[PDB]
Amino acid sequence: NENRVGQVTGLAWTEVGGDLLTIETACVPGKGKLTYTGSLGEVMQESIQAALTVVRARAEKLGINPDFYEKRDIHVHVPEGATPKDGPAAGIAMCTALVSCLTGNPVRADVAMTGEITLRGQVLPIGGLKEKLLAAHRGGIKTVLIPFENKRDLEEIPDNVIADLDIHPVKRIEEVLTLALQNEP
Amino acid sequence: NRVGQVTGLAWTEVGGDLLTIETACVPGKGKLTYTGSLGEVMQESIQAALTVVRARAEKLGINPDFYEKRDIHVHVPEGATPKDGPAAGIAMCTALVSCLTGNPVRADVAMTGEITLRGQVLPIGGLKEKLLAAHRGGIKTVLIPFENKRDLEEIPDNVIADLDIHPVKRIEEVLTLALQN
Amino acid sequence: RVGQVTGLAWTEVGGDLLTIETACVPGKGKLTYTGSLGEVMQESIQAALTVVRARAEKLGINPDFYEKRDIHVHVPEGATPKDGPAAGIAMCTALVSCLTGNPVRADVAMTGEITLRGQVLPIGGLKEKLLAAHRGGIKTVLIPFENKRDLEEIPDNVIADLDIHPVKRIEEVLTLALQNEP
Amino acid sequence: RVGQVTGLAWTEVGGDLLTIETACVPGKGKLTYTGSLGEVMQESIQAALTVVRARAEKLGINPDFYEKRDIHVHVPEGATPKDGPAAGIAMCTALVSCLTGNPVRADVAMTGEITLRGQVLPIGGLKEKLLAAHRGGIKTVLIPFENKRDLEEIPDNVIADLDIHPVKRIEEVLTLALQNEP
Amino acid sequence: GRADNENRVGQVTGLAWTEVGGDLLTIETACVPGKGKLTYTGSLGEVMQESIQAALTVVRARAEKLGINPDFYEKRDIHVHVPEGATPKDGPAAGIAMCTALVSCLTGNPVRADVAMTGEITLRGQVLPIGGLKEKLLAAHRGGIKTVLIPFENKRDLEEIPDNVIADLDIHPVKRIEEVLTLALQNEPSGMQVVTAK
Amino acid sequence: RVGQVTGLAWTEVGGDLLTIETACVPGKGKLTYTGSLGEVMQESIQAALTVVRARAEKLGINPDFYEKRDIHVHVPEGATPKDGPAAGIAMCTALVSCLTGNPVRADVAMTGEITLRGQVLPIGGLKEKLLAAHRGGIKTVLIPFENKRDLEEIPDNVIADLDIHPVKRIEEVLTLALQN
Repeated sequence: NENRVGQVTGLAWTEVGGDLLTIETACVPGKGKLTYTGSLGEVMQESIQAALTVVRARAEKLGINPDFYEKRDIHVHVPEGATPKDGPAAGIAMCTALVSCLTGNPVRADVAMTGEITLRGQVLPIGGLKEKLLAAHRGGIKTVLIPFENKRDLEEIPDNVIADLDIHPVKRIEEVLTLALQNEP
Repeated sequence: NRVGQVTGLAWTEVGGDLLTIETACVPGKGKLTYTGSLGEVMQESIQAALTVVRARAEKLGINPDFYEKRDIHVHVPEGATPKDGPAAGIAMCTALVSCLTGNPVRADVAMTGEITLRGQVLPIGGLKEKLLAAHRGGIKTVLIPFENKRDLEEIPDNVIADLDIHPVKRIEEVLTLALQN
Repeated sequence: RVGQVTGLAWTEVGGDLLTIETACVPGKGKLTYTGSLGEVMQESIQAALTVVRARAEKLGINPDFYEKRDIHVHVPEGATPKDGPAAGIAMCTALVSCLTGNPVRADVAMTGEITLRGQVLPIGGLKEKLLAAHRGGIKTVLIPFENKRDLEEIPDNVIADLDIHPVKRIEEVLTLALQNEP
Repeated sequence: RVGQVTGLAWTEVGGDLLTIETACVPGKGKLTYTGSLGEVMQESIQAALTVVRARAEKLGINPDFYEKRDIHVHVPEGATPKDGPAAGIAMCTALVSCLTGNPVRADVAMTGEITLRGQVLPIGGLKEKLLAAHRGGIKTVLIPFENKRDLEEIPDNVIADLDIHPVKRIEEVLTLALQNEP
Repeated sequence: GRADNENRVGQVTGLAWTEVGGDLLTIETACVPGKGKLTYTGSLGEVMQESIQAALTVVRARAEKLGINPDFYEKRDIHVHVPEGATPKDGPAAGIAMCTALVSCLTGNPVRADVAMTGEITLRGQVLPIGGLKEKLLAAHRGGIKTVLIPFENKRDLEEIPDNVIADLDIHPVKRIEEVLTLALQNEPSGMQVVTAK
Repeated sequence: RVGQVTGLAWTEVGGDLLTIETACVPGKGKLTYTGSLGEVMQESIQAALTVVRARAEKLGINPDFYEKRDIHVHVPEGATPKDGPAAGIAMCTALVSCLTGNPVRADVAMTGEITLRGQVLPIGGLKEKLLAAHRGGIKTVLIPFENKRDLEEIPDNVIADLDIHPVKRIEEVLTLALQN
């Protein structure tokens, strides 16, 4: 269960604003079906497809059998089930959760992350960084990964929050995985 | 018959309410049917519950090929009454496990709680109406999410007195308390 | 009389006499339902089918029928909207009849919601349903046991002419409605 | 003549002459229905197809046809909306013709709703339907048996020119409409 | 010559309705390795989509006579596309053009230069009359189309079309798909050729 | 196994400069397309894919590649509504790149509608597109040949800064945009 379920703390848009989200993924023996649930809007659904494609494209580099998708079913779920969520900001979290699940490489505690993923692996800036970082801070998150191009937004963040968080701006998904996973992918 | 049948407490168009959840599992090719005027959030809770079972199949004594060899139908009468929300999550999981294992559900048990893929039980809303419905249904044991403990403090001690309430944190606790074997 | 059951269920005109048809031809397990059916009525067809699949062997049906038969449930008149769960037991009865070749009694009408456990749950609009049966010249009507008290709000002259069998379970329905002992 | 049947059913302008086409090429069981058909008309095609499957053997049709053939039902003119169940017996006839290579008689028109049991049910707008048939130079029209009474609301001069066959069931239809005996 | 010709395979000028009026349609088809899939694109309305379905069925029913093997056919995916991609197009009037394009694509038989066509297709291969003939023929004339195939039942509608447009266009009224294919394709599509002498 | 090409195409918000991404991963012939795409743009992806499929052999691609690959076309930014046919040639280029492993020049952007016959059709809003290319720091821009007329109304500073190549056909696009 835990073994077959990747778990990542993302920061992304919910109906009442940017918030901490626990992104869960299961990767059970199957035949290649992708399921995704959690009152997800279409942009967020599309971010999951992109995140899965990034992993399929890089399977060999990640030490994953390149034909895993014919022998796995994947379910991405984002509780709370009734709360509407949307937008692309959970993309790097989805990718991280999937890699974790497919490799058995656990996700670090005390880490949250926000950022739009692309098929090429680049991490794109997101909006509402202040709201997101405050949520991480309130939630007792120690380390936050943000898109490199959101560095400019750190200025508007209250000083005390900046001091409490360990903030890593990342350009690419390789950096995200190195920082977020317990072992070296 | 108590196999595959679980009393859930979850939201209905006629108030936060009691749900008689039915499941059937027959030899098939792996098709999943869910019926009973279920809203999208409730349908998703079924998918989540089923994934929990798949992830834990061997530990649960279920053949991990059931997804390929069994057709599963989840149905929630009354057929015309709209039902929705995530609160039947742990009941869906319990019903599925029971159906797949032939392990009957205990009489006079109901449960309410949102399920996650990791198996943690999350708090729900409208606890008072759910327990009221439980009380009128002659339920004796009710499983609720651990975080709904505080909400008990707004509930008539009449109802509290006649119910054996178990706040649960995880799905394993649920299966242990709900199943006969 | 095989694969044909007289049900009483809601239509756009109101609760009415309807002939539920079922065909179970050679195929690979495909379900089709037609007849201007609302989603609640569609779901009742699925529940009815699951009841049969779950009890196939005790019903005298080859348990692996569902990968060697295609099934079409049709409810004329094709253009008249119909909905609700009240044809459930009729759907189940028609499926059993079609799959076993046991003809359905033409003197019998039935109404009732079915559950996967094979319980018969009470319905609404009993008065309008039983008036339709009477006007149709139906002698015997099966109703859900919990609808017995609703009989008191239907004219006694109509009820006096009807042989009413309140039922709790699908086995009672099949016993009363099928020409031959299942 | 093969796979083409003259029907009478509702279009946006009214009940009128429909030419119903079917093709049944080798394939793997794809069903396509075109010609701006409304949902009720689409369901009548499904009902008609099931009637044929249920009687395939008796009609000289191999049972495996739903597995071996792609079937396309098309009703020109393509842009004209059509709906209702009154083309049911024509759909059934067209399918039987196509699947057996038995030519349809071009002097016959037909209207009627079909059931899975192969009964022919009464339809609406019989006057508009027969006027169209008559304006169209049709000599023989098959109508549902229970529409006989509706003939008396239609000008006698129109009815006098028509050879009208009331039918109760599908095998009558096929015998009257197909060139060779089915 | 080789280049121009294969650039005419699966390419047909139809005359049918667009949001910029009854106009010229450049219909394209590609037949590539596949599994029997059909795709159709080009901001097509439902009625036009159905005419493509009917056109394909016509081709399928005549596969033997057209020398298209089922073996080959089920190993192919077909994509019908009608640029410009964003312009809405609808109606049944491109039916015979769709059929011509499909036959061409599947048999590698190049469409003749400077032909356009309009007509509703039926499963029996009949060409049914269309609306807006004038505007369609105006669009063909404006485009320097030399030869236009139209439905036989539309011949009566030619009286509203000016003398010069009738002068510049070689109009062939057609009753059946067989006539359309013979007139539109470079090689005779139906049946082997038998030469007789008196 | 991800191809990437800079396209100029219509968006509801922000600039018209986009990165068209295509992945071609082990699969069984499924097409996925994402990026808040309107229907016309979705269709342009299908057209681009078919162009490649029809020319596979000549492009150095196994003709039956689609049996064993899945293709995902994604157009960031993911939440930006975008539409129109103008990314067509970029989509074609990205697919060829992905399937051959030939990288795309990053200093090149392109705009144009693609047909199945491989012709490049003119597009609208050339001015907004070239401005986005200019602000984006793009050196070279491929535009449809029939759009040349439209260059007359572009700022001279933009004209002076950009290397504009009008193109008529997909083969011209490929030789200009692909590196090797």
